[PDB]
Amino acid sequence: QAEILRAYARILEADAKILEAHAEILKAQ
Amino acid sequence: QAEILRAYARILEADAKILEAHAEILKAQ
Amino acid sequence: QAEILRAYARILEADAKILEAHAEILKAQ
Amino acid sequence: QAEILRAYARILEADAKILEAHAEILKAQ
Amino acid sequence: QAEILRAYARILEADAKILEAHAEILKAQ
Amino acid sequence: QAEILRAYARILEADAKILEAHAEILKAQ
Amino acid sequence: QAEILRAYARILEADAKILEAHAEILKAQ
Amino acid sequence: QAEILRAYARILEADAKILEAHAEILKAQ
Amino acid sequence: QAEILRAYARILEADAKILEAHAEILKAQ
Amino acid sequence: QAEILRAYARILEADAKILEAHAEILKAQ
Amino acid sequence: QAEILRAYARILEADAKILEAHAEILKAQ
Amino acid sequence: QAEILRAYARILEADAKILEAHAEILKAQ
Amino acid sequence: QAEILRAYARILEADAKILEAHAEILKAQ
Amino acid sequence: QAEILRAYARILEADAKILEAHAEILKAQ
Amino acid sequence: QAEILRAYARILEADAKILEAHAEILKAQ
Amino acid sequence: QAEILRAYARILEADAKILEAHAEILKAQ
Amino acid sequence: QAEILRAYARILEADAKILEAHAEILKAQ
Amino acid sequence: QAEILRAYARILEADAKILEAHAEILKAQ
Amino acid sequence: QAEILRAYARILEADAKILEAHAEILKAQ
Amino acid sequence: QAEILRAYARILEADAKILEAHAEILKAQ
Amino acid sequence: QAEILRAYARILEADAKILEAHAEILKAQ
Amino acid sequence: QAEILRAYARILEADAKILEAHAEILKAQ
Amino acid sequence: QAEILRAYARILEADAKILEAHAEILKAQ
Amino acid sequence: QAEILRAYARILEADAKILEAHAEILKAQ
Amino acid sequence: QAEILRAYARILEADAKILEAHAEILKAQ
Amino acid sequence: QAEILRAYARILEADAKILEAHAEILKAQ
Amino acid sequence: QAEILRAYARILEADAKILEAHAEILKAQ
Amino acid sequence: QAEILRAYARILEADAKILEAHAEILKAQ
Amino acid sequence: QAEILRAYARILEADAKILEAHAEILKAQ
Amino acid sequence: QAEILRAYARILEADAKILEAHAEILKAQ
Amino acid sequence: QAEILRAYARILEADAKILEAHAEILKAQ
Amino acid sequence: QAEILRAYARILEADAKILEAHAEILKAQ
Amino acid sequence: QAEILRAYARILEADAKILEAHAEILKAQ
Amino acid sequence: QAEILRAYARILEADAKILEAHAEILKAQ
Amino acid sequence: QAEILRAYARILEADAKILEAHAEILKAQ
Amino acid sequence: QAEILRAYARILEADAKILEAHAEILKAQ
Amino acid sequence: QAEILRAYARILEADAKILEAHAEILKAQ
Amino acid sequence: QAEILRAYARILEADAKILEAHAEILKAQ
Amino acid sequence: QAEILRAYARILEADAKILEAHAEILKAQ
Amino acid sequence: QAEILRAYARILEADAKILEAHAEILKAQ
Repeated sequence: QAEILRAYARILEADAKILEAHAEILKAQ
Repeated sequence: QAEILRAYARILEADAKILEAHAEILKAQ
Repeated sequence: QAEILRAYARILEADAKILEAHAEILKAQ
Repeated sequence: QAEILRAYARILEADAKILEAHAEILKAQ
Repeated sequence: QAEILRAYARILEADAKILEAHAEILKAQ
Repeated sequence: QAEILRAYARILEADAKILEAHAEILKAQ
Repeated sequence: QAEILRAYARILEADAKILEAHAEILKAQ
Repeated sequence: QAEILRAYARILEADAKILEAHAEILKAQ
Repeated sequence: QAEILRAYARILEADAKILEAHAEILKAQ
Repeated sequence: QAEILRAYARILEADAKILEAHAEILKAQ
Repeated sequence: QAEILRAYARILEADAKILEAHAEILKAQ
Repeated sequence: QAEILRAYARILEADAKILEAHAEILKAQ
Repeated sequence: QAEILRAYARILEADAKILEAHAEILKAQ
Repeated sequence: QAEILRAYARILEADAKILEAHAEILKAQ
Repeated sequence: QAEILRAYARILEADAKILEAHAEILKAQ
Repeated sequence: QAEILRAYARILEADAKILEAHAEILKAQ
Repeated sequence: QAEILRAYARILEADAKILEAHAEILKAQ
Repeated sequence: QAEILRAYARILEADAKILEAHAEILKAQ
Repeated sequence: QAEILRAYARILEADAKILEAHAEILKAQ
Repeated sequence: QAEILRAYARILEADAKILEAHAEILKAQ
Repeated sequence: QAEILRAYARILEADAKILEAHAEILKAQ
Repeated sequence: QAEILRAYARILEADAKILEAHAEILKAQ
Repeated sequence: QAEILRAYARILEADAKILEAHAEILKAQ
Repeated sequence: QAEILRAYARILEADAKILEAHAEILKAQ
Repeated sequence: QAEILRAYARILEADAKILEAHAEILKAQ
Repeated sequence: QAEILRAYARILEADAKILEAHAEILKAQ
Repeated sequence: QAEILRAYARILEADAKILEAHAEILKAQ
Repeated sequence: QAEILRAYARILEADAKILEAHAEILKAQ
Repeated sequence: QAEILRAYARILEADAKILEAHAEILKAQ
Repeated sequence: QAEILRAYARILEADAKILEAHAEILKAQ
Repeated sequence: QAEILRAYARILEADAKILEAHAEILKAQ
Repeated sequence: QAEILRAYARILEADAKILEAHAEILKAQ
Repeated sequence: QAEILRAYARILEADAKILEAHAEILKAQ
Repeated sequence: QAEILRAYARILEADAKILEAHAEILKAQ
Repeated sequence: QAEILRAYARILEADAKILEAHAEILKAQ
Repeated sequence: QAEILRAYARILEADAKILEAHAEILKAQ
Repeated sequence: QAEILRAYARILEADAKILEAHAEILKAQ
Repeated sequence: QAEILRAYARILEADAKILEAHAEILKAQ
Repeated sequence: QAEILRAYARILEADAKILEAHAEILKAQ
Repeated sequence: QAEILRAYARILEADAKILEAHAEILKAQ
């Protein structure tokens, strides 16, 4: 496992912080 | 499990946070 | 279970959050 | 149960939120 | 592993810290 | 490794400290 | 190595202290 | 080396102590 | 060297002691 | 050297004491 | 008489906050 | 008499908020 | 009688804070 | 009776802090 | 009776501090 | 009765300090 | 019973100091 | 019983001093 | 039993002084 | 068993003095 | 001329803020 | 002439804000 | 004349802050 | 003249902070 | 005159600090 | 005058420090 | 007068340090 | 009267040093 | 009276030195 | 009277040195 | 493309926001 | 490009923000 | 560029920030 | 540049910070 | 430069810092 | 300079530190 | 200078230190 | 100077030390 | 001086040492 | 001085030593 399926959320949460910052590099570009 | 089926929500919640950010890179593109 | 049958709502609530965002990527596409 | 019959409302409420967004993806199709 | 898949969360965490800083150089450039 | 894959985080953390300082030189330039 | 890849952090940490001081000379310049 | 690559940190640390002092001479100049 | 490359630190440490004292003659000047 | 480059540190070590005391005679001047 | 009957308004105001909260539990039940 | 009659209006104003909430609880009855 | 009946308002205010929190638990349940 | 019934408000205030914390655990569960 | 019932608030206050901390462990789990 | 039930708060306070530290060990894990 | 249950707090206080240090060793690992 | 359990705190206090020092060897490693 | 378990604290106190020095030998290494 | 274990502390106390002196001659090396 | 008549606007703007508040005191009176 | 006529508009706009509030005081008269 | 009549605006602004607060004391009275 | 009428603004601003706090003493009363 | 009326602004300033604290004693009473 | 009325400000500030501390004793009571 | 009323400030400041410490004894009690 | 009331400040200052230490004995008790 | 009440300060100062040291025997106990 | 109470200050001054050293023989025990 | 035809919709969407604002400036012409 | 034609949307979007601001100046003029 | 045409968006964005600020000055003028 | 045209954005950014500050002076004027 | 045009930003930044500070003096005036 | 124009920023920076301090002297005035 | 214009910054820096000290005397006055 | 203008900084530096100490005689007054 | 104007700094430095001690004589008074 | 003005510093230096000694005998008085 129940944590094993729960652990991918912490993986996939970090995939947002790539992308929501990836707009910011275009924002003041 | 009742948590095992509940834990997929925490998976699927962050799946949205990809996509709403995935528009934001195309927003100020 | 009464919660077991209730728990699928928290699944299915987030199931919309893909799709209402999955148009927003198509919105400013 | 009286809540067991009441619990399906929370299921079927979110069943709409799929579909009313599922036309919004066809809006900017 | 359960930590092995959990360890990449610490890997990808700082990958955002590159990019949000990598806009800040473009900010006052 | 589990530490070997963990060790690159300490590497990649310091890559940010270049860049967030690399804006500060351009900040009061 | 595991230390060999770990040792570059101590190298790269000091690369910040060049640069964050390299703004301070331009600060009261 | 493992010390050979480690020893440059002690070299590069003192390079900061030039520059953070190099602001101080310009500070009360 | 491993000492030969290490020995320049003892040179470069005292190079700071010129400069941090070089502000002090300008301090109470 | 190895002492030859090390001996210059002892030369430059005293060069601070020329200067760090040079302020002191300017201090109560 | 002025504030004494005024005080029951603050009493009766909180009675409204029970009942909608006593209804809000019935909504997502 | 000006405020004494006016104070009951603040009393009866809260009496509405009971009853509509008392019927709002019948909506999700 | 001024504060004595005013005191139950502070009592009854926190009674609402139970129930909406007693509702929020069933929301993400 | 002024403070005696006032004290239960401080008792009942923390009961709300249980339940939303008893809710927040089920959120990221 | 004044402090005797006041003390349970100090008991029950820290009981909230368990549960949000009992939630934060599941967040980065 | 006054201090005897007061002391458990000091016991239960440190019980929270376990768990957030038990949480922080998973963060950099 | 006053100090006897008080002393366990001093025991349990140090148990927090283990774990954050047992976490800090994971941070720069 | 009072000091006999008090002494384990002094035992466990020094156990924290190992681990942060066991982390400090990792930092400049 | 009092001093006998107290004596290990004086043992374990000196165990910290190894390791922080065992780090300090790595710092100027 | 009183000083028999305390004597090792006097042994291990000087063991730290070796290592910092093993560090100090590495400092001005 | 141009600003002098604009100055009375900033006067007369705040002249309403009495009156719209001067009903609010009569509102919950 | 262009702004001078427009300046009275900013006057006469705020002349309404007296009066529409000046009936609101008659609302709870 | 420009600032002299402008100063009454700063006077009359705070005249409102009496009255909107003067209702708030009557609000929870 | 100009500062003298501005001085009462600093006076009359403080008259608000009496009164807006004067409700707060009735708020948790 | 100008400071003499400004002096009461410092006087009445702390008069609020009585009352907002004089509610905080009533807050957790 | 101007200091004499300023003197009560230093008096009346300390009256607050009684009361805001006078709540803290009742806070963790 | 001017010091005589100033002297009670030094009196009344110390009345706080009784009370803010008087909570701290009840804090870890 | 100037020093005679000033002398109690030196009296009352040390009254705090009892109590802030009086917590410290109960702190590690 | 000036020294006679001042003498108790030298009494009461050392009254603290009992108690702050009285924790120290409980500290490393 | 003036010295007679100062004499007890010298008495109680040494009473700390009994106790503050009493921990020291317990410290390295 | 299908996006190439979709992209001009984002172009022409902004073309509306020019003109209504370009006529909004004619409202306060 | 497809982004090249998308880029002018970000150009033309800011053109709207001029004109309403070029109108908002005309409003309070 | 594609960034070159994107670069004027950052130029033209700040051009709007002039004008609304160039309007806000005329508001409180 | 592309940075040359980007550089004027940093120039024109601070021009907005003049004018609202050039407005805020007229607000409390 | 490109720095020459960047340098005026550092000039014009502090020009904003005058005016808001030139406003704050008029606030508490 | 390029430093010559940078030098006035250090001049104009301290000009702001006058005025807020020139403001703070009116606050407690 | 270039130092000549830099030297006035050291002059004008101390001018700020007068005025806040010229305020702190007015604070506890 | 260039030193002649630098010398007045050392003059004016000590002028600050009067005034903050001039406040300290008022604080414990 | 150039020393003549520098010499008054040594005069004015000791002027501060009067006053802070002239405060310290008030503290334990 | 040039010594004539410098000699008063040696006069005024010992003048501080009177006053702190005038304070120190007041401390243990």
